[PDB]
Amino acid sequence: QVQLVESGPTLVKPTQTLTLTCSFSGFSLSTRGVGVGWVRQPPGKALECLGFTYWDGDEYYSPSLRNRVTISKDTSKNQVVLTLTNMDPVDTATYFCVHSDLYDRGGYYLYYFDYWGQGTLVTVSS
Amino acid sequence: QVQLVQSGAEVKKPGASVKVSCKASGYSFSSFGVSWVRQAPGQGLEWLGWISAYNGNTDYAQKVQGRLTMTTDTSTNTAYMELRNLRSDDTAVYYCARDPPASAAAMFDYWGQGTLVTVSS
Amino acid sequence: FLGFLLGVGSAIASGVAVSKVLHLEGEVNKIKSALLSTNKAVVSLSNGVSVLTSKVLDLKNYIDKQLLPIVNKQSCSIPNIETVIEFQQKNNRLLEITREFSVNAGVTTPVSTYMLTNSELLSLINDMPITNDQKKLMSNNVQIVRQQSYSIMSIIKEEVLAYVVQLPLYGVIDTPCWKLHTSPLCTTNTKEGSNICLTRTDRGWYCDNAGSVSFFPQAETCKVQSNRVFCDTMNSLTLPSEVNLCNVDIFNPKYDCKIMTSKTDVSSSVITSLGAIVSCYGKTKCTASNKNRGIIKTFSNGCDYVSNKGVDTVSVGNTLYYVNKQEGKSLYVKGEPIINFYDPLVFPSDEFDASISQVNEKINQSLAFI
Amino acid sequence: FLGFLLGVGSAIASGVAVSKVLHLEGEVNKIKSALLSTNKAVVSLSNGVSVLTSKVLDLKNYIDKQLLPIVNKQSCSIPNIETVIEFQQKNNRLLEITREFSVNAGVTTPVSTYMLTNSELLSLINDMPITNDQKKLMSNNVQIVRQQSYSIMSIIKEEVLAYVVQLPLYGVIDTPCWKLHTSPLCTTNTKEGSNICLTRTDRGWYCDNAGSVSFFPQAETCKVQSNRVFCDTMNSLTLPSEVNLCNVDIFNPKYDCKIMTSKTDVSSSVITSLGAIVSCYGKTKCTASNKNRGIIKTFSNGCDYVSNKGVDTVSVGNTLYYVNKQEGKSLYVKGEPIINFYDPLVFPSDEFDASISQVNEKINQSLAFI
Amino acid sequence: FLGFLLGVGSAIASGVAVSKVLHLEGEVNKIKSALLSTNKAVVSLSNGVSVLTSKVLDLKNYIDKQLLPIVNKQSCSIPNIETVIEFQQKNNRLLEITREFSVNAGVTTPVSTYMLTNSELLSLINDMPITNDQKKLMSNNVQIVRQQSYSIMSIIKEEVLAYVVQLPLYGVIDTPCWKLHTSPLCTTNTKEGSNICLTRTDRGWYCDNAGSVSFFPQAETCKVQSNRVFCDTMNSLTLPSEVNLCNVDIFNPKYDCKIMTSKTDVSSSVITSLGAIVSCYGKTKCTASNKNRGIIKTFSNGCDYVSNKGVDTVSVGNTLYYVNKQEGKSLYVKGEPIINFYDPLVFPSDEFDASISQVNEKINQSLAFI
Amino acid sequence: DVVMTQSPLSLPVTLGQPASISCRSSQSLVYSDGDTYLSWFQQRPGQSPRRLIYKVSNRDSGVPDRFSGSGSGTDFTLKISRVEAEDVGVYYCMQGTHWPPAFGQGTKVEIK
Amino acid sequence: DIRVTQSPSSLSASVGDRVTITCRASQTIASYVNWYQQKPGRAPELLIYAASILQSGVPSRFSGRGSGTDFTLTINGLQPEDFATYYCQQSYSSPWTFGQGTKVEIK
Amino acid sequence: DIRVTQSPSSLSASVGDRVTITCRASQTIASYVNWYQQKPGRAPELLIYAASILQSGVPSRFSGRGSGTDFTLTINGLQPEDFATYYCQQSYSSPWTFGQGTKVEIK
Amino acid sequence: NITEEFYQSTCSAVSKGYLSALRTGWYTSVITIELSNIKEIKCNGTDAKVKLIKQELDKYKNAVTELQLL
Amino acid sequence: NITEEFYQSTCSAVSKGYLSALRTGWYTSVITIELSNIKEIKCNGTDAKVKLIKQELDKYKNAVTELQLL
Amino acid sequence: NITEEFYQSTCSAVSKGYLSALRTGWYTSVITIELSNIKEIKCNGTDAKVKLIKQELDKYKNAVTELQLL
Repeated sequence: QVQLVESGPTLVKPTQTLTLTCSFSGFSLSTRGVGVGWVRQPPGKALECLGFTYWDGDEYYSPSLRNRVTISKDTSKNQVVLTLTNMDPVDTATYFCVHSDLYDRGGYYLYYFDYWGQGTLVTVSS
Repeated sequence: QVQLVQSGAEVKKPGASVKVSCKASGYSFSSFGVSWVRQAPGQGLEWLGWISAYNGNTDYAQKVQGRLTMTTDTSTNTAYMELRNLRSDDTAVYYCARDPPASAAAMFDYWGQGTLVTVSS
Repeated sequence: FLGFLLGVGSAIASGVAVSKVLHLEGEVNKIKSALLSTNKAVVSLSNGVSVLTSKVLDLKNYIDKQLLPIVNKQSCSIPNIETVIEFQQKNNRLLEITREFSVNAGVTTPVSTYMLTNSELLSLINDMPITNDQKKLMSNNVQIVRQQSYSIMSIIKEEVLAYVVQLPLYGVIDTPCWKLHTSPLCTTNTKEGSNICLTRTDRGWYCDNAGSVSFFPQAETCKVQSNRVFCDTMNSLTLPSEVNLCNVDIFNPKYDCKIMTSKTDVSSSVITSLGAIVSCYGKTKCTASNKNRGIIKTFSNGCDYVSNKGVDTVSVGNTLYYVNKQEGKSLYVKGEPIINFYDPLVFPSDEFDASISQVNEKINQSLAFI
Repeated sequence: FLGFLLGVGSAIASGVAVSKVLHLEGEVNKIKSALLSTNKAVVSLSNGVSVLTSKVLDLKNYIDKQLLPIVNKQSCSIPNIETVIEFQQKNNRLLEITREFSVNAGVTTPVSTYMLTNSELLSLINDMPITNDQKKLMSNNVQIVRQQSYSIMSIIKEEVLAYVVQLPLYGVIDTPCWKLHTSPLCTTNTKEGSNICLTRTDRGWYCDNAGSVSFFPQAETCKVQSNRVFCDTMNSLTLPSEVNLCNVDIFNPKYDCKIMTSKTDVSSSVITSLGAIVSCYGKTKCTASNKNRGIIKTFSNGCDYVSNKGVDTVSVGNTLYYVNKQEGKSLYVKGEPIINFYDPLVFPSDEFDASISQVNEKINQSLAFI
Repeated sequence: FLGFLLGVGSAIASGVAVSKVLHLEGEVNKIKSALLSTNKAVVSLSNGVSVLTSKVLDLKNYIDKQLLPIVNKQSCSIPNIETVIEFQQKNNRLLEITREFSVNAGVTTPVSTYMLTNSELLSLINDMPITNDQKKLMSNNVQIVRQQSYSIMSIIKEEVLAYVVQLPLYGVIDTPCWKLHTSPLCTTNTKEGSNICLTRTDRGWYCDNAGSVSFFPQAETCKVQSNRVFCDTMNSLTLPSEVNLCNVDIFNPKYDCKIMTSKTDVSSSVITSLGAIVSCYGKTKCTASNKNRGIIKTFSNGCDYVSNKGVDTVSVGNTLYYVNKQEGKSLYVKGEPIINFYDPLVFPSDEFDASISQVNEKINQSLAFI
Repeated sequence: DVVMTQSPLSLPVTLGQPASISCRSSQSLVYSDGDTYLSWFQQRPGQSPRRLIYKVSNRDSGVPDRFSGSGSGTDFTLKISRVEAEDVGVYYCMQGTHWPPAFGQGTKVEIK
Repeated sequence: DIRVTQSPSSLSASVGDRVTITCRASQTIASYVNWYQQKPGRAPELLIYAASILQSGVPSRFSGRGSGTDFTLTINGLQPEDFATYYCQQSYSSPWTFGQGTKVEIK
Repeated sequence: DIRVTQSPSSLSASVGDRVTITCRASQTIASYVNWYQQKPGRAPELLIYAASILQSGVPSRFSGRGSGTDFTLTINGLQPEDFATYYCQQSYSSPWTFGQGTKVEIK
Repeated sequence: NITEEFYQSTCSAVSKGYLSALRTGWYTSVITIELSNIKEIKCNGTDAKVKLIKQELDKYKNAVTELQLL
Repeated sequence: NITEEFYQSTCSAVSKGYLSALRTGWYTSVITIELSNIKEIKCNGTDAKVKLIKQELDKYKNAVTELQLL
Repeated sequence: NITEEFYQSTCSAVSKGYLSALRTGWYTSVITIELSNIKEIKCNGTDAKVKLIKQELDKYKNAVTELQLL
């Protein structure tokens, strides 16, 4: 079965660099359609995507912060690495590792978010 | 020479179900079909149902419909006929007669030696 | 436009392959022996193929029963006129069969009623060893089965005439299909000769097939009955599923969408399934109208679309196109046309079959030359 | 050659639009009620269209009067053979109608005699609400009316069979027309691979329409009976009146004449209406001859034209073309061929659809690169 | 692919030329005078042509002998039903003649049985002033004679109905012929968009003719009956005998072989006469199989060929092609594909009709620009 | 559906004499593809049946030439030229033209 | 960017009622909308796969419809566990933006 | 280069026998093979035009067959004057190489 | 009278003097054929002309059924 | 006997061994059908066979008139 | 239900909602027509119906011979 567990620090001093490691099992990143990324949710606010790694090596980010968020993937080590620098108090959010699959048929190319990890809380505090 | 070797005699209780096998030898079974016919003692011969080993089409006599189901296993060159919910008057010998693989004129060229299925109290 | 990318497959290859086997010495005897007791039997030929053989007309029995006592004697008894007219009625089918074979040199398409009547076609199409859904599709749409079938003259010898009918097999059912229509997208500046145009060349049908998209570049060949699209995989391309991405982002990097370019800004209209695309350019006057209310819309220069609701005819210049009054919901997606993003001084307008990647790399090479 | 510039208009759109309306619930009752007292009446349908409806065959009356007393009884009275043969003649038209519909998948073209007889076609073609000149033209040339018409299956229910015939409407009469024929013009130097060619791609019919010129790029589609040119505006382009300037000055700045270029100097001939254009190149031997006098002319290398007077056949290489023996005056305009003005070192010979302006600007860009 | 290089010759030019002469006053009288004693005589017309003229049906004699005593009187004697059915049988040929002429507007092709029965066609074949070998070829293959023939309505006046049938003349017999099949040859690197392709555009039939090679670019038009290739020189090119050198050295300097280029590496198959060419590219799975043994071969990326021995079907992607089962020996010439010799950074992939010399000089010009 | 009546319910025979069996039909057996399909089978006591006549007046392979069929349309008759010890049994006529195929009453032949 | 906002922000309903959440896009898009239901203190779950097709593994009571600017999610047969926040996601063009969500509340 | 060598180098035969000289190429070529017969102290003479077609002006007894890798020359009805050396030439690609030849000998 | 002119400068020839008959629009007419409501024929006579009538009615009914399939 | 060769170097295959039947020229023959000079039928009988003859002659005359229109 | 969408950005429209009926393979069936072995007709009667039978048999034999030519 698909499993998606996040692990990393929960308290990080501001202006430094925060990193997250997502461990996954039951699926291969190189399988067609499979992609993994990150969706964060500030408390009392809406969700927002950060960036996605795809099976064929494509990569993009949200243009509002694309110069600040970078994700590297390691299929051999079965790990997904998320990096983000210049920690702002507004960045305090619950970061969810997310699995993705594409609706191939019917003429669509729709990347939905079917399996969601439990999510970890990161608090920017002094 | 082509012969149709059938199963042996069976004795069962009323209300149960039978399976009668009619093994075919000497020809490509997928190119033809088998029609089962009932022959009660002291009675004429009645056509029960046609099944083709080529396309799997089925046809049944109106008096027998619903209770009758045939399955053909061409990988073993043997065709089975299953009769569920036997009644008292179904004590008979069951003959298998070869037929064309499509809806066309009946042949009945080769006949099996028979299978005496008797149901008694 | 992409019809030149197909491979040249011989459609009658299976029928002529079966026909060649029947020419071999002894095969007609096997056909007669297998069909001796029944009207339909599967015959195993020398090639190892097993083909269902059916007998559709026996004029030998009619002649040998009724005409031999009459015309094969010296003192001919006078036949009744009913026998004469019955003989013409029975022999008319064979006369039309031979006439069609004479005109078409033994390969006829579509399969006419004389090649195979509809009752015999339905019986034979039910007798195929196929799934029940395929049989239902074939039985409900026998006319397209006729339109996609060939009848091949095979042999005439040993009192046996044989021709091999070649029915289609529809191996794909109920996968989603969509048709892509395309019109020239051009600039709208007032100067006559500065206009540049762009037309997607991948117009035609698309249908899902086993994790890939079967692209049919010739839309006119594919038949459409109501909601169902009857196509042929022989004249089709196989494409990756990234081909769907062209309809939402033509500049996507996963699949280069195919376009052609020119500078001939002609005012033309493309009648779609549920509307009309009109591309009015230059000094041409283009309008869409209702049959009762008169003119209801006037198109400005550029690419524009009108729904089939209310509109009954559309006029572009001196030619009038009628729109399809099919029921269905139509959507207009607002967006900036892609032709405005190109520099007119370096736009390559000499491509008959190109792609977005080819045009982009040619523009980059032209800028590198500068 | 410019057939790819047309817009894809559905010809049967009007007929299938009328057919779809007849499928709506209650419209068949209106068709039956309006034709209840007369053979021909205009009906008001749900869509708001008003279509003339006509009854061309009533087998129901024949059957219910003559055959029901015979076959709908237990003690059948023996019918005469005249009744049987009369049934065959009357029912034969419906048999051919159904056969054509089954073979053609519900849309037939051209309209055969069984779809509409010539007398009924003339009656319906006079009964249109159109001008008298249109009626005179359309009645005098009914064969091209048949070839430009469709018969669409619409409904069969409630003892009523209906199909919508779709006759053409000739909205333009007696404007002058002219056909442009083109042959490749090539250099004549002895070296095999240094030759360059130029062919005007705008060959086809032209006809005036309300201050513009309708260009028909597919000449084979347009029918010609005597002096009259029957064309279809649906597969035509609309062009400004400057298109006539190409025939007197191909280098005019008002309208860029369309040409294609290559380097394959092949010897070919184009049979015109009143002559023949022969373009003999390389080592090919080309001659024009009289059927009685033998060879009367030998063509040197280049583009040459031979009149219809005296000449009956023309031979170019191993291919023999027969010239049209239509009566008419032919004129030869002497002039320097335009291909000699181009520099062979910079001539762009890779265009399938270009113009004089495109070739000139490409030559200018190539000179700027140097 | 080279179908656009043909010259536009009017096929019906000879028939309409003979037809126009018959319209003149006095010519029909001369036709009646020449056939006054015999069924077939050569008539010298105003143009000076001498054409064999034949009479195939005389309904005038039948009517004037049998119908005039019956229907041309007040007290009509009751005719027998045999007379009525014989009238129908005799007049049916004219009814189908008029129906075909009305549908086709006086020019019908191919010549049907109603235009000319096979007995009359064979008689007219034997009565031509031609060599015995030509007569034997024409008589043994009358079907292609029908498909390469036109029937042109000429006159109906002075109780005479005349139409000019236009039979082919096969002036070339038993010269060797060969068909060139072509499939796209492309690179096989794993990157999707770096692939380049090359396809020889000169596919089609070739036949020797008087020291030159008649190249027929449209293979579908040429008919094939057994070992004989029936072609038309009207839609043919004349080429030097150096065209044979392309099939053993495509880089020869005597004749530049014609190719097209692109970057759309599509998986396609070309069913040849005795085998199949499969060009499997990208991630497509292509296999050749036996109808009994299942999959027997799997094709790697590139250009590959499979013989028809053992193989009965071939599958490329989702498209299935059947191979021809003709008997004959097939050869495989191993060699390095020519596409590997080109530099991918400078390969010109925008040509729809080019040659090896054009591609080489374009590569040289691109290297000179660097 | 169709029903056949096999008229000679009993067959008392003398050795060397011929015997005829007829079975009428309620409809014409001419199929649209024009052959009449009625077949005759022989069943030995305690043995499997075997086809003798496959179409009217047509003799099956391996069957001796003594058995011969006759008739057309709706009246069919099987004629045995000579009766022997190996001909004792019951005979069935069967029509293949219409669904369902039907069989006769199973008339028995007994040597006197 | 193509922003999506949901008009009903804090709608309240009881068991047995019908709830329709409307998500509106800034411009016309054909489908390419996803619906996620997030329980408090838990990760969200996919419910609507695309416009008018259900995701596998969720109760059949949920149903979707919508094309163009306005998309509506129809819930039939509300349960006490259905108290959660529903989000609509736009994906027709990058970047993928999420709506503010509908904080459904039970009476 | 496409090398051609002949397997029988010094075959011997008598009058009335059949002689078949086999010439094998390094790779597959279709026809484009020529056969020359060289008498001792005399110039060679062309006998075989291409595979299975004869040169005009030579005795009809000679016949050829073969395509692909192996080409064979069939000689029927040997004469005393036929004592000579036969050579195989390939012409499918430049340069044109000649085989080592078959020194036929008479008994 | 048709006149034709050849231009040596452009290797093209125009044939002028023709008159147009261009189709600009469509006229749609509904053509009706009334069909009989025969359900089934109950005749059982063996006369040859009755058989001919039955055959003609059978092919007529098959044609009607085939049009209904369309 | 047809022999086919495949060239891996150019991905093309030649099928050689055929014999030509190329049409080089045309032969034109004039076919004549003699038609009757019937002006009009004056028969007024009500017999069914006379009606059949009149119908066949009427479609014959319509065919002649249509060819005269052409 | 068929829905159609127009894209102004690419001047193209997709009509989706259709169901496929793609032909992937071929099924070959052998159809036989049994022909009579008539050699020649020896009747010499002058009756009109016998002449009609002879004419129809002659065109039937011509059709058989023509198929043999093919």
